[PDB]
Amino acid sequence: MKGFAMLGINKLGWIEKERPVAGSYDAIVRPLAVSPCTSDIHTVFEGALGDRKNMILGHEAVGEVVEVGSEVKDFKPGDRVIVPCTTPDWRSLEVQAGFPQHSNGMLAGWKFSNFKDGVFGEYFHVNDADMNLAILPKDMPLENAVMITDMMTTGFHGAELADIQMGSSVVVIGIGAVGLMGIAGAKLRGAGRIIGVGSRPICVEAAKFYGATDILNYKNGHIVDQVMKLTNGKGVDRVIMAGGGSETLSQAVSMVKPGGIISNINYHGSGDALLIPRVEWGCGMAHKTIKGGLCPGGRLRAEMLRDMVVYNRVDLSKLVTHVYHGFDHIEEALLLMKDKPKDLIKAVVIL
Amino acid sequence: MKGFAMLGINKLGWIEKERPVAGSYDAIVRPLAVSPCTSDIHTVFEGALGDRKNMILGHEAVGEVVEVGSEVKDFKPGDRVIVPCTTPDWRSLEVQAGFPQHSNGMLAGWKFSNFKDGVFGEYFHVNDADMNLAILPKDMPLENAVMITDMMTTGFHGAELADIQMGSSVVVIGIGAVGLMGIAGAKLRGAGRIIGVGSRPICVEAAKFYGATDILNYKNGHIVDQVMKLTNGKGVDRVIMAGGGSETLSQAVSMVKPGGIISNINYHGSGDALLIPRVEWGCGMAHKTIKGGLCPGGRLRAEMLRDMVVYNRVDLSKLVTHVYHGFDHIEEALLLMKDKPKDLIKAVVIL
Amino acid sequence: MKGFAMLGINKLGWIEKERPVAGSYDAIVRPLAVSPCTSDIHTVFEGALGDRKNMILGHEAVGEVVEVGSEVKDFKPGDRVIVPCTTPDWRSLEVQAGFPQHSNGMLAGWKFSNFKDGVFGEYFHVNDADMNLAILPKDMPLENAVMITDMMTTGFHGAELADIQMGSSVVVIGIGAVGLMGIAGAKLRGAGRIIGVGSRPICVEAAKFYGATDILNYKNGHIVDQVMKLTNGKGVDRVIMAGGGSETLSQAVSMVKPGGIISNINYHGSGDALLIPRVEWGCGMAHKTIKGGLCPGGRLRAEMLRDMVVYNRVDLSKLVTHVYHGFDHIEEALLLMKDKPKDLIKAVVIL
Amino acid sequence: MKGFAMLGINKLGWIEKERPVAGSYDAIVRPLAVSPCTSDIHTVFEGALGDRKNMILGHEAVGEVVEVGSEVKDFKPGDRVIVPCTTPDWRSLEVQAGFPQHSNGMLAGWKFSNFKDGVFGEYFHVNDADMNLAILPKDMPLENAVMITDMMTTGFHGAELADIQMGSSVVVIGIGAVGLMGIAGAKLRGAGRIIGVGSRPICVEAAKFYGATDILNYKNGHIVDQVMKLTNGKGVDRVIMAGGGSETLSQAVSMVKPGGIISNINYHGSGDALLIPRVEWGCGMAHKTIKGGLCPGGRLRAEMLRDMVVYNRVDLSKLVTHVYHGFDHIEEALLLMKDKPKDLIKAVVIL
Ligand SMILES: [Zn+2]
Ligand SMILES: [Zn+2]
Ligand SMILES: [Zn+2]
Ligand SMILES: [Zn+2]
Repeated sequence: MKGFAMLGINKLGWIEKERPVAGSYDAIVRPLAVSPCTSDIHTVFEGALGDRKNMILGHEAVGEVVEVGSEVKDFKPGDRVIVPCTTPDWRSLEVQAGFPQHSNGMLAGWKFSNFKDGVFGEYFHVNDADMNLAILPKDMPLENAVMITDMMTTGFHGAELADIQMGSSVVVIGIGAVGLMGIAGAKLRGAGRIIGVGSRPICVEAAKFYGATDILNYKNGHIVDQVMKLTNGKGVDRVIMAGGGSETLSQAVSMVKPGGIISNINYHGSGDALLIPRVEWGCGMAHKTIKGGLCPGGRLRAEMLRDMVVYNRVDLSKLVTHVYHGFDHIEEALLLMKDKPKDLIKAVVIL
Repeated sequence: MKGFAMLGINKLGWIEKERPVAGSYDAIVRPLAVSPCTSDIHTVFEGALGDRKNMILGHEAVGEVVEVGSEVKDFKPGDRVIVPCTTPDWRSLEVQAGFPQHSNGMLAGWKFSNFKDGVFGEYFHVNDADMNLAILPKDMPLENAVMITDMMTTGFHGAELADIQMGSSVVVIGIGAVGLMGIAGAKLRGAGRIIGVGSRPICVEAAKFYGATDILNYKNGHIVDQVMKLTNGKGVDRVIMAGGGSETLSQAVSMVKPGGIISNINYHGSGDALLIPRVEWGCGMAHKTIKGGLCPGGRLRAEMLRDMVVYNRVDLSKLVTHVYHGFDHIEEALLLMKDKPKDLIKAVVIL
Repeated sequence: MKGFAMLGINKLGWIEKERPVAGSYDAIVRPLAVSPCTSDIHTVFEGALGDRKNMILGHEAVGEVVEVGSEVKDFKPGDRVIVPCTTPDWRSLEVQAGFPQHSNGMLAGWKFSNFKDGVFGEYFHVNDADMNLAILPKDMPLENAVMITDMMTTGFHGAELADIQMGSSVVVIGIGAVGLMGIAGAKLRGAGRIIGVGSRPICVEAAKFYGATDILNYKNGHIVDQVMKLTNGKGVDRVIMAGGGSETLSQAVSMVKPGGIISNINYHGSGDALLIPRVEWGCGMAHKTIKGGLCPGGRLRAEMLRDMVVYNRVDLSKLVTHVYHGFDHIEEALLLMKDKPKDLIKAVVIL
Repeated sequence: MKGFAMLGINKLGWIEKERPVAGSYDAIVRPLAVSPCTSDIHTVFEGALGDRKNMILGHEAVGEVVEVGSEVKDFKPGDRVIVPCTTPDWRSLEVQAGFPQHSNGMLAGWKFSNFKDGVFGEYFHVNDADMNLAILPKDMPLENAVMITDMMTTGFHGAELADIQMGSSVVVIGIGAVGLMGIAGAKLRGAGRIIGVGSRPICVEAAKFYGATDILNYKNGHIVDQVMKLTNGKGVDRVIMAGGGSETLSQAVSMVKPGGIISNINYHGSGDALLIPRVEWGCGMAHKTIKGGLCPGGRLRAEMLRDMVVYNRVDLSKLVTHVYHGFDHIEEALLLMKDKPKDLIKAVVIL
């Protein structure tokens, strides 16, 4: 089979690989729709995942089951499925401790284009079909469903880790796809005021559509000062770090109130470390909790988010700015995420 | 001054009383708009909290500060305020334990028409003004603001105790004002499917307006069976008990899944046993947690809920089906809550 | 093979059943030491979970692995292991929801002598060995290790569900083995005052040994009245329901403070008699949370508990008052639990 | 009156200063026993205090009430009391938000020698006596009681913030007084293995007395490596940072397992900021939660910890290595905390 892989650091291209085979509990799936992610860019041009050879990229996809192992019981060839980017090995001690995302290792739950060929191929492998797949609703637009696989679950997890209270004020730093879902998730957790930080026009409009009551640009001064002016020197209850460099941590700590919570859902791929401003962090005693984690995956997570979409709790269509038709457009779409044109949020390739 | 009070069990009437005076940290407020509650009915006609003599009723109001003690710093005569129904004594060990609703005693945080003269008077007393009042926004309709003082805070608390997860299925038993806010709150906590139980046309319409995806009527069969039918025998993740008799506890336990949560915000009492069905409760080992608590109050809660309204997180105008004017309408409006006509949700009397 | 089973309600006796067969991921284990439980009694003589036929009893055992399936990697023949009484199917949505105890059904995580042949046989079956077994320390007495399988995990779970705070006062209703572990558990969570309820001398000295600061005997007045006198009418922060009839729920509600938590780990007999007292429960608004659940199981739990014992965090030897040898004595031991002598806590049968 | 104050950065000495007077809700207390703290050192020599002039030092004390305001009801002249180092203003929004430690400002709950004259004076002031004092048991040694004021509440808070589970492995970095209580607290939260990091012989013995199952010294290799060796490459569930510099944060992140929790109770008074290692932190998605907070204060906290001591849950005497008699020894005891002789843990001055 043919697949769009990473020939090597800073190098991409199509390669020829043998079709993956399913174990007794797995499934081989063919993509119906896929979407490039900021991670595919990190992994290649930033070596976020060290070096890799002939590895098929991509981890956001909806598709059709074409083959299932003999022990698979809830899925059969022909089924249309939503594939969460995170597909944990459910039989590990990390799962027993309540952290499937790190089953068998840190971030190990995230297999596609991590240490397992991704979805940008004619076919791809899904471990434990019954535990990691969800049926795609009959009338659901492919472009929308693809947003569930990573954008929705990650953004929403940002709001969950933030332990938002009804009426809490929230600042979302970064208004790209993930940050936009962080805003929507924050609203669906009862957030009162929601301040989105970003400037890309199409993103600013989407941020407001999802719930942002205020928008701040870095170009108008220090974000912390801006936030303080909007909150009359009180600061905000919660901060969700969805984009930017390591400097956003320092900003989150400075604008968040003592006893507040900072939730990171941004994948930091550059630099040796992130810095916590001592004074603003109350010298480590201001109860400004710092959290951060990979989006939950698996069947239950996918079905629950899917149902939120079916019940119109969120309109995912506003995330899709570009739609291509044809496997041949994968390279074009991915390169779109690399150059980051100003009118882009997410791109979906419909085979 | 005059005040509409509970002369005794099953006895109402206007009485003459001495105008309360403000202590160093208190405020005397004159009502601008009030609303009768089912709690007033339970307390009077059912004596759900013991006997009372000459106690002015009502605990839902918006008003004008007419006097403050010498130590009050954030409120002054002339300010328009939202008065939360729960006004705790913030200097108590229960507060240090994290339960303001019970400062100095069970339910003692809720004073108005409990053990303190209520708001159905020319003037009423508010303890610790700086900690228990919130400013009324200039453009906010008085009827809507009154819904914050109890309905919104209680309904949302029901959704808070329920510890709802993104996509959780929820059943709200009782779709009166409290249940309606329970529904709205459930949606604002990320609920996917929301099943409302009730039949009054006006309430059914409001339930769907707030987020109900399904409506069930007792006349179509046992509620538990219906819920099992809608869910293909799987039950629901959460249940919020907002209205109905004590038997709804049994229904909640029977329809909720193991590991699920039942949240009570229904002021029980009456004269019917609160029974937990043993088999359905897993003999006490099915992790079906049961919670239930008086709504949070105080300035912070009022300001946070108020801000949600300002940011259009919820439209409270749908709760008000009747608006009257003048003190000489408090009685009629209260009797309306007793007769419970099919066309009533909440009534507000604007003075 | 031979096995002591429940022929049917009120009927017990040795029978010749089929020998369990190990699937690719299971293990066949031969018991080295077992212990009868009150649960066996409820199940047989009370049909608390439903009638059964020729079901081998017992769910508390330590044993030797004699056979493992072809896919088992961490255990092999010859290994001595601690078998937790709760062995969940780890590949289920309940597990994905965070409740292994109810994998594939309410209480379905607890298989042995629930709907699967128990440990009172020449050999027994353990589903998914790699996920449900733990190595037995070389120097750990068999009698002590058997206490980890259910008594320790259940008692500690009551303490966990109780959400005890540093200094919290706690009442443990019932000082049988489960309550004793509830007491030890409470101390190990930071409890200050710990009031144990019971009268058997042997249990009384064990309770104090585990941390009880006060012991209440029924013959000195009703338990609620005693606790209220000991606490000057203030009640206690937490209540763990370990033993007794269904009236203990009401007693727990009556002595727990507003905002308190009731933790049930008592497998309840029959009826529904789980009545909640309206007034003491603040009409459902006193924030008196009621929790209750089946003990956690699986490999991780058994290893974590095992390590607590190895590090002397709790001395399990005080739970064993009777030790017998040989399969023959399984019947004698079990009947001992039915008669509930005053000198018994737990009995262990070493094969 | 006389008081041992800070005459200026890196300057100490006795001074004459006005004796405080009690507000209507305050009390004036005369010290019975006091103890110098590492904070007194940072404040005077590290200037993390933002510098001050003629400020009386000390915040750890037990004493006698000699005067109360007209509105004080639960404490009267002659009462012996435990004074928590943290004495918040209980009437504030931060308290309503659940964070007394920061009422009216970040760390504002800590008043003594922060922005209010400390306890090293003939008399000192306590705001809101009824909410901020606890009665000192008649038979409790003054030296032990003083350890409750900060060491115990802080160390225990580290264990509380760590949200420890029964059997969790815990590493405590720093075995000075605070870390010693972090170890005791961890044990009292059900920790299995507890690894203490320190080298001072007197502290190492104390560490083992309170529950340390292992002791690691920096002089034997990278602490993370040493921990991995003990844990066979799996790391630990929890880490409590109780001593050392900002490098402990990096070590904490590296040794804790994904999904683990890092609890900081160490006052960081040097450096521009603390650094989080990007890779070890899973690029911000390893669910390695970071917490850090000032110890709780107030009457409830003090009574609850006090009762734990009364019920022998922890023996505080092992923290007191030096005992002096006489006000004139405060300077000597304080300098002891500066020079840090090897046989020191905590010094108490009994007036
Ligand atoms: Zn992605
Ligand atoms: Zn009301
Ligand atoms: Zn048992
Ligand atoms: Zn100190």
